[PDB]
Amino acid sequence: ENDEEEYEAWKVRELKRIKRDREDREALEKEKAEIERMRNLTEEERRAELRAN
Amino acid sequence: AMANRTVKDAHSIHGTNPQYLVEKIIRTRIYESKYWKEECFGLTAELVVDKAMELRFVGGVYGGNIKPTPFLCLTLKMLQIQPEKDIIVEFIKNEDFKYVRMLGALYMRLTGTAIDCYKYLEPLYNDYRKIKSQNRNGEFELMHVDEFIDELLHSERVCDIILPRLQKRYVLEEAEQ
Repeated sequence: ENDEEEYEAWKVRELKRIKRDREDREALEKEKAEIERMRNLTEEERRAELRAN
Repeated sequence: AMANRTVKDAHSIHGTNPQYLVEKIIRTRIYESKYWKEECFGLTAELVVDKAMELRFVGGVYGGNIKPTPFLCLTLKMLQIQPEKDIIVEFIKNEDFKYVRMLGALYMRLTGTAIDCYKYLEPLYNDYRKIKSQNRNGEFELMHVDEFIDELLHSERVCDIILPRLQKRYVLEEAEQ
């Protein structure tokens, strides 16, 4: 009965938790992607240098 | 004083004596307490089982005299005797006693591997049962299990213990093979 609203109150808490964890996760995803992009850029330029000279 | 020392067989946790995860003055206030002197005499995991089932609330210390709650006393006792992972996991998995569950959870958060922390604490997010919480003032507040679990996984301090640094799950996953 009334504890159905206790389950509802939990849902909301869990959704706040999910939103927060999702934002942190994306922020760190974006960082790792950036690092890796730089690493790839470096490797491509290294190979380019060797072919060139 | 000897009965308050960390058991002979115990290994180090987070580079130190497991009891030292709790502040020096907090330990001292625990050893001095009525609850510890009467209810925590003994070095056995079964003691912890029996007393844990008698827990009515979560908390750390309260008052400007820094008095320990039973919850915190049992936590120190657990650091001191270093029970085996099986019992802690049983504490956690048990569905009948919420305070036992939370006691096992805090201990897992304090002493477990990053992996074990997520593995065993995260499913407890489903547990939304009401719990009694004694704040720093000595006031009793309503709380919910999953909120305690969230505090264990995202706070610096719970029950007046500074939580050992815990890697974010995404980093441990990116570390996975």
